[PDB]
Amino acid sequence: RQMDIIVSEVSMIRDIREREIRIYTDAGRICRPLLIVEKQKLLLKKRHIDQLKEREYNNYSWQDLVASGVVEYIDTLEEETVMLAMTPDDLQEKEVAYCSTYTHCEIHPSMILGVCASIIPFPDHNQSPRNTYQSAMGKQAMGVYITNFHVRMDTLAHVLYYPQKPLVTTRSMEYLRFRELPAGINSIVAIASYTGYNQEDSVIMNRSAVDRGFFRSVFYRSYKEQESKKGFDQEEVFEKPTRETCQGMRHAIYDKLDDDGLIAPGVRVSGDDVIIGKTVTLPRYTKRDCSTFLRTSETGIVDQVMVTLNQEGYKFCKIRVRSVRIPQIGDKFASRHGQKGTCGIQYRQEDMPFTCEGITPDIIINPHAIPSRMTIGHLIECLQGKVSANKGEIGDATPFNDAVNVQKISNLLSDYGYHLRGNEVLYNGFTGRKITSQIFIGPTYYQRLKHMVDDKIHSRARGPIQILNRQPMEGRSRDGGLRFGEMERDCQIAHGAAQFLRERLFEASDPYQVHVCNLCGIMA
Amino acid sequence: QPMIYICGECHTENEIKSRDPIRCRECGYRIMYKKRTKRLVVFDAR
Amino acid sequence: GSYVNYRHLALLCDTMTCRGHLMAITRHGVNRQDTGPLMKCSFEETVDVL
Amino acid sequence: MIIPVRCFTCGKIVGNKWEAYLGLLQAEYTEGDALDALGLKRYCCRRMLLAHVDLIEKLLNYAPLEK
Amino acid sequence: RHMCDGDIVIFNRQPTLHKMSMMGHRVRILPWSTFRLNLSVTTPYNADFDGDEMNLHLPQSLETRAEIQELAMVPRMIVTPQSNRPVMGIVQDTLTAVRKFTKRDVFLERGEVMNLLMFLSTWDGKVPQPAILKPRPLWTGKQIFSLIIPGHINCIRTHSTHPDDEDSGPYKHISPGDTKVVVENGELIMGILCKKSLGTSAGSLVHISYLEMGHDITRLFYSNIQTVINNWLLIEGHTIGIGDSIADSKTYQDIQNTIKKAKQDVIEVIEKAHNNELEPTPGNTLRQTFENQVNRILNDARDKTGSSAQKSLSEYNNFKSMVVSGAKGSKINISQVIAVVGQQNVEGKRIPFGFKHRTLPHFIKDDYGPESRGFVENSYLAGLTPTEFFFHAMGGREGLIDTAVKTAETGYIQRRLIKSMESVMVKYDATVRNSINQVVQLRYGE
Amino acid sequence: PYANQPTVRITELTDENVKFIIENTDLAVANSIRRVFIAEVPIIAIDWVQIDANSSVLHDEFIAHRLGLIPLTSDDIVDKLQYSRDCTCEEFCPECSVEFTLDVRCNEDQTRHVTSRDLISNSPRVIPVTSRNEQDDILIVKLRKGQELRLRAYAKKGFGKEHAKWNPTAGVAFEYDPDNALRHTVYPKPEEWPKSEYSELDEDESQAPYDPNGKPERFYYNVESCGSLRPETIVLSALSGLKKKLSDLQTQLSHEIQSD
Amino acid sequence: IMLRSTYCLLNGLTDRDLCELNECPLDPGGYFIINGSEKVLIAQEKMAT
Amino acid sequence: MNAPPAFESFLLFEGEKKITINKDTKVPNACLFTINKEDHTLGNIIKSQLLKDPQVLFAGYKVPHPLEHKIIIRVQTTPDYSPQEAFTNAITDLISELSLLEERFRVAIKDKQEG
Amino acid sequence: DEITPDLWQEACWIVISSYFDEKGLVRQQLDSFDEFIQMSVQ
Amino acid sequence: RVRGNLMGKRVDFSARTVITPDPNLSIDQVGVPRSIAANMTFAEIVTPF
Amino acid sequence: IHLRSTLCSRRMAEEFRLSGEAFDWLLGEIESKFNQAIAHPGEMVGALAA
Amino acid sequence: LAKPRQLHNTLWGMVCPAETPEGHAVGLVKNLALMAYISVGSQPSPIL
RNA sequence: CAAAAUCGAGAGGA
Ligand SMILES: [Mg+2]
Ligand SMILES: [Zn+2]
Ligand SMILES: [Zn+2]
Ligand SMILES: [Zn+2]
Repeated sequence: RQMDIIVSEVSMIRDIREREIRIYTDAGRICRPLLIVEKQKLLLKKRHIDQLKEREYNNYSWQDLVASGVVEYIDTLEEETVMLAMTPDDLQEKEVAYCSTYTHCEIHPSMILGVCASIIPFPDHNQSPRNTYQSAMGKQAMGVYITNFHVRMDTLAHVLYYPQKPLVTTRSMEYLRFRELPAGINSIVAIASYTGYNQEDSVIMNRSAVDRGFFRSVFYRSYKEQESKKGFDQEEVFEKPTRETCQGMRHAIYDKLDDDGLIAPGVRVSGDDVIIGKTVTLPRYTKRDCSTFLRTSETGIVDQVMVTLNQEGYKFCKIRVRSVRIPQIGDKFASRHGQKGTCGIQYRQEDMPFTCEGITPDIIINPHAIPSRMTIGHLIECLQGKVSANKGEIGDATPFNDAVNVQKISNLLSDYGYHLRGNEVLYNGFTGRKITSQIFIGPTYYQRLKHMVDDKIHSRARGPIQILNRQPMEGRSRDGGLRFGEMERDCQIAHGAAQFLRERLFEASDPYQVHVCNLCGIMA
Repeated sequence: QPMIYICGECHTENEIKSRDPIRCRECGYRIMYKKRTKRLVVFDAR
Repeated sequence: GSYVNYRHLALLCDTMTCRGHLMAITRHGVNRQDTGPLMKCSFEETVDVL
Repeated sequence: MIIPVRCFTCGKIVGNKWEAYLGLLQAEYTEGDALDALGLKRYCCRRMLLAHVDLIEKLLNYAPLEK
Repeated sequence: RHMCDGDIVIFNRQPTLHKMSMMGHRVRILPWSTFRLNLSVTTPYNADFDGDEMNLHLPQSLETRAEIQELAMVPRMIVTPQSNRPVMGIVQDTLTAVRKFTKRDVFLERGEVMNLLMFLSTWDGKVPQPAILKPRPLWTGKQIFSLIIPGHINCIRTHSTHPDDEDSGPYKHISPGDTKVVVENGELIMGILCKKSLGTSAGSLVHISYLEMGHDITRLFYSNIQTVINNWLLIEGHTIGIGDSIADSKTYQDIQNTIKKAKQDVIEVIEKAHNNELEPTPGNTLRQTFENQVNRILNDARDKTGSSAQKSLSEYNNFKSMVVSGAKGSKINISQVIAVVGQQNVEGKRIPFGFKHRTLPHFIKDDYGPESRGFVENSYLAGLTPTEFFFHAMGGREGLIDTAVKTAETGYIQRRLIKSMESVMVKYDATVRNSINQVVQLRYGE
Repeated sequence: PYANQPTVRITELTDENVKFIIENTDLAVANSIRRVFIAEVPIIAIDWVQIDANSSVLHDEFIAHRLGLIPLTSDDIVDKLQYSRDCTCEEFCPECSVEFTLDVRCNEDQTRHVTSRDLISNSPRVIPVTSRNEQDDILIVKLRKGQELRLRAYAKKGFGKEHAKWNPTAGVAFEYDPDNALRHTVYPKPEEWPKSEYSELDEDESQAPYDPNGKPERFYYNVESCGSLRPETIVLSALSGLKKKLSDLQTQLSHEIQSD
Repeated sequence: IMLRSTYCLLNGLTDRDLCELNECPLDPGGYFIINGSEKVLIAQEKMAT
Repeated sequence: MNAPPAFESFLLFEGEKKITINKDTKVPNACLFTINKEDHTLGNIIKSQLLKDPQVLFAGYKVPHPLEHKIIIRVQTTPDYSPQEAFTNAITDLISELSLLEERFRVAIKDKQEG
Repeated sequence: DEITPDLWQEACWIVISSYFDEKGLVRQQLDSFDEFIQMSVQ
Repeated sequence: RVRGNLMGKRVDFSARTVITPDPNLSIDQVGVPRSIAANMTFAEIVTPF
Repeated sequence: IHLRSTLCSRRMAEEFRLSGEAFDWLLGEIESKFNQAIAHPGEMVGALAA
Repeated sequence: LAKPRQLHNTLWGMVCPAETPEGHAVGLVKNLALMAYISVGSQPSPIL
């Protein structure tokens, strides 16, 4: 505790039933800071808080705080022999003192969570698999991934036009820098059964909000190429080819290229065009086209073309293309409580259900997603967010915090001329008449996950095939086929449909004839 | 025919022919960027 | 509390005792009866069968 | 990266109220007070101003490509 | 020619677990970029729209088209041979709504009725007589559903909340609560409709219509129910809010008092066992009898609190609205969202002593209380204190791993059985035989 | 079997919004007026951009999109112009469109704010709104020392059913039966509910007694504008547009019946 | 060399310098560059010795 | 990729007729008008006006699919009338109501603005 | 001297902010590499 | 070879893409985007009909 | 057994009260609805059962 | 075998309870809690 | 007139 010869990270156990003392200095042990407790009192007095509060003048950092015997690193094995107060209230002499010989305290309980689970607001009102899915979907949510993205040739990148910090935000988010590189937008969500297109984890977006920039994105994709002079036998080179000299030229025109053989920034490339005209000298003469095409049906704009020399010293190139992604039917959107779902339909502003001041929603989600999942944090977030946006704050959703509960949010909400529990009367946008029920509506933070339908639609009708067994290739990239596996074959045998089965497994895949001797039966 | 680039570091135009090693002639910097084209793309402000 | 018709359960039991001894649903019992080589090679253990 | 021209929900122009909102803020008005100064009534428009994260200022640190 | 409207396509979702996982649909060409499906047909495919995907095949012949049209079409598959009950029934918003449409006091105007009758395909054309002609012409919801019901079918069911003693005393045939559905000459004489009446049970209206009428009549029956009821729910609306998750102060006090009682009894049991005053039951040691008694105490406490919560709710509560209709969720969800989350078991036992005789370092050693071993005495609306958060995480992890490790073995079993039985088939002799042509069953299924 | 006789009583008028009330008419008609205010009133708005140069930190599509959503003044011109589909001229011409320009370069070490004040229009009747003679201008982009933006864009006539940038309003607020007399909403607890601004009830009483006979009359409108059109102009253009839609439909109907 | 570590050129630089090097002030470091790809060494568990 | 152009919602494709009248063999004196490139805005007003007539036995309308741009109106009148007549009279009375309303709004504006 | 229950809820967050200013989030990677280079190579 | 290329195999004339609700289709209809249909074909035999 | 009991001569006079036309229709109905329940040969009951 | 895939009591404060990949690596990949700090190693000479 | 490899590792989606 004095920072004496024993460094801070030295675990020190004392088995007591058996009579051993064990001291560890090895590497790899995990540990966490705790507060040290006197008889029944913290050693952290307000002297220390006063000196830290001006941490930027006194340079009274955290190091001076461990150095003064106030916090202590206690690791997984020395924890077997401490008695932790959860909070300095456990210290208070209770009517029936629970333990009354505490050794340490937690600094705060909410620091038992990670970097993606620390985004979830009110995680302690959610059922646990909800929190785990959100942890896993917060890593797929398009935002701003880095401040200097304008100079990076990442292979793929997604950047969100208008990211917004949450109106309801845990205090741990301060230190994850989530307030400076945020990954989503605040929406006015309504929980309603409305026209039937938001059933089964699907949502109804608004087309007018989407024509004003809502959840729009840009998608960047970079293409490498290098001219290999590996041998005088065959060497590549950048050069605008011609219809006469190359052999392996597709019908795609080569006009967009420049004299050096590289398309210039600001050219609207379409799908199946040429971005690098690379011709390898042959042993349609003395050179074969080896041009680089785009990934099919992408239709971006050339963003920039960097040229440079690699390690060994040939020409190197990186072309970056930029495709803008407006949200549309089939795009996956999710909230911070494991509530994922594709978009089912879009309505214009005048077909959405509005309020007595014409606040139409941005998103409408089904009331059936709630009861099976038990994500109450979603509803408290909507309620707290409404209060916050009417009050001009940013609410506090930190998990274990007795100062905030539903009754207080509701009382706060009643004072801004609202029903306390968040309900409103909406009118039907198609026909104008009130809706007999009151719809629950408020501001919620959504994310836009990387899974867009334009990267998943596929279709094959007699394209290329594999070289060994003349069956279709696999993948959208290869213009591939879809596998008619063994379970489907069993299903169609149950169906009794033998002609369709023959057609799938013979005629659609690999037809072929062979001539066979009638005597030995070995292929003549 | 000229194919001007931009020296990635000193932001200096410099004109380089084919089969010529990429090397800036103000500061020796090895990375250079093509310039914006002259064709006309229309955008719908939509 | 689930329910499955009886025809299917009876068919499975009768397939599985139709030869007089207990037949296991495995490569030891299914693949050792007289199904002819090609079906056997389809199910499991192709090389040995052929 | 930069203050949206229109409120997404209602379509009210909040493009011309960002620098003003900041100036109000450094005049020691609260967020609520500044927002009632500018005439944003609905919590949608206030959501738009109060949740902005101005990143363009960062991007004006990196020096341009073409000097 | 390019694929056009009305072509027959087979439609598949993987894993392909039964013959309803491939079915023949008719094409309908639409603007955007997804395969739009109907909703009733998400039970056979076992689908939902949280990013699922599905394949589409296109038969390339008149042979294959005719075969698919005559064998694999979606109408033809409504009743399944596995368990001889319909395989697709009504689902979420349609189910909640139709439970509401059919309550005894849903009266429709004139303009509203004509709206709703615009979405009946199988409408003869003639507006029926209202149930009330003076002071105002008002139709009711049974009176419109009676137009949806096909043919002249006859059916009897009983709503889920039917007080079972009711059929004993008087009032058997005028239900005070409007349960005891009775369709009779294809006209809903009385009763509320729910899962038990339109779901995939056996003997439901969907099933009886299938057996009695064609399968085109039933196809239209599904479609009409869905469209009419969605276009009423535009008028009626459905939500779930916070206001549904709250209970009044009185019931909160009941719940807290029950919990206090239960914890006190568990303390009593513990100190008995500490005084050697507890004696084992037959077939169980002292540890096991002790644990069984404590678990029984706490389970009874959870049940009592759940009942108190369920009873506290008013009849506008939307949780209860989606529970009674069968649409989504069950009463344990209401208990946990309102009353108390209960005990978290990890492999069927309370939380284990992973530290040295401690579940965590916040408790003293040899602590067998309810809090120490993982009893969550909070609702999902009151929050969870940090230790309950950790124990709840442990329980959820058990569930996740289970879902993620069962699947391989079951898949193997499915494959193995298929290859075992595949070639048995019913012959023109009416016998059942295998490929080798030996008898397996002299008659199918005896 | 004959039309209504509505009456209009106007409660407020500014350059920001009109607060009026119709009375003695159908709900369908009232809500169709509401739908027309949003989606079928035409205004001017940039919808053709051509970036001749851009060094700024935002890509080109971003700038185009962010230019379309600047309101222009469509006060008296939009009736005179033609839809470009309807104009027989080429791509552009003074009957169908209006040309804008923007050329801005930064030289000082302190960030230049491009705004809608630097859009110079060809036609003097059509201009950005904040520019019109307080509220500052719509910040389009910021240019540090070195960047430069130069473009040339065209403004055309459309309506909000095509794209949300041609929607002239900024929120129609609509209401009827402010006290729940018709029981078109069933409050499970009518006392928790705040009273309406239009409601006429003593504070003890929560909702009005049920009135079996009445149906909606007296709809309360509150139309707020974005700046393209002054509000009363929005409403007058809306009534004209709905009436003209019905006139065209009736002409087509006469044609069809004549054919039959 | 792991980035931002004591033998990286960005060690001890102030934010203004990082921006003037086209390096993000916020990027935390802790990875390697091998042929211009970013690699991260994932921590491995093992039994105590 | 499969995004229809935004002007499909209201611009008539070439050869498509605005309105298209049918009979209805279900019952006598019924018709089915199909109107192209329209939506609830005109459907609801026409329908509500029809229900004011006492010689209209059944009026309703439906939008078959949100993602195509037509409505269908079904009107059934008494035997001494004719649903085409009823439709025309409804549109006539809607136009008169709108004209009167526009005039009265102009007068009210003149007043309030004049103070 | 003692932190009363009403100041605790920001005492703890001053402390945690000081911690994360001292260390960072990815300190463990960087520190392990510094160890390796400083000592284990030698 | 056997289970990978005789019992199951890749097949022509087949699309994949995401499913989305649609209440307005009958139970035996499916919605197909325009591009999928534009891509896949069907050999219709010419007759005087 | 089931048919012979439910379709009795006493039940049919005290419970159901059918008439002669009704009985003839009922008999035709039972015959058809029975004859449509029989397995169709060529049915693959093995894959169905599995 | 699911025994090594379960959340152990001993992860309190060290490893995060909620964040795991829910596929086939479930419970086998883990993220450090926020303040958890992994020691780097020292020399046992001065203590001894 | 069809142009565009294979093998291992990892991360994901339902
Ligand atoms: Mg799914
Ligand atoms: Zn240079
Ligand atoms: Zn707004
Ligand atoms: Zn023109």
